[PDB]
Amino acid sequence: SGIVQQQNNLLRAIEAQQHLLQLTVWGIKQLQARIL
Amino acid sequence: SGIVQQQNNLLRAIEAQQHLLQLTVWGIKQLQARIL
Amino acid sequence: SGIVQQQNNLLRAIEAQQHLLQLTVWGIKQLQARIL
Amino acid sequence: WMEWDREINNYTSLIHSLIEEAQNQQEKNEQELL
Amino acid sequence: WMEWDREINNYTSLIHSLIEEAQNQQEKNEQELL
Amino acid sequence: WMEWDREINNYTSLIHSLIEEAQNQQEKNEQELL
Repeated sequence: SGIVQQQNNLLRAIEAQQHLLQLTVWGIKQLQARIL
Repeated sequence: SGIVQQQNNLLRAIEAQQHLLQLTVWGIKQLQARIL
Repeated sequence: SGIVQQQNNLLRAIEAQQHLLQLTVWGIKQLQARIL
Repeated sequence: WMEWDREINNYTSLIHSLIEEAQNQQEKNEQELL
Repeated sequence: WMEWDREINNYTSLIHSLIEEAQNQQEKNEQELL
Repeated sequence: WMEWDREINNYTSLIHSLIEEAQNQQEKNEQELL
């Protein structure tokens, strides 16, 4: 049970880090366009 | 079996997020150099 | 045992990727301020 | 930057693929504990 | 950029939350192997 | 930016270390199911 539960916790952390990665990718393209 | 399989899936997601992180690090140094 | 051990390894990778994400977020705000 | 864009998109799809698959597996694993 | 900042902070707290919880679970799971 | 570079490199090596180790463990765990 504690293992299936840990995997939930890691899956959730991975998903939330994916959101953060799409936010930094966004931020970079905006700076890129402004720089152009 | 489903647990070893989930760990595969998370390891793979972590690896693919690592690629994305090296891509945003790259993008940032390029903007940094252009800004300099 | 090898499973609890893998989960350690992934948790640790997630934590270290979180550090990297806070570093790219930082880098982006610095470029943003310089751009402003 | 055009190659950058492309490798972003490729890895973003891989990732999305992998997360859906892990959500499905996560559900099965929770069921099969019972 | 103001919305960007805000979604960063929201996801950063979620993440931090999730990592603490996984450190606690990691400890329990290591104990319970014994 | 010079400190930024350095903390990037330190965490990037840690991560790479951790992923290799998890690929090895992943292999063992797949074997030992049998």
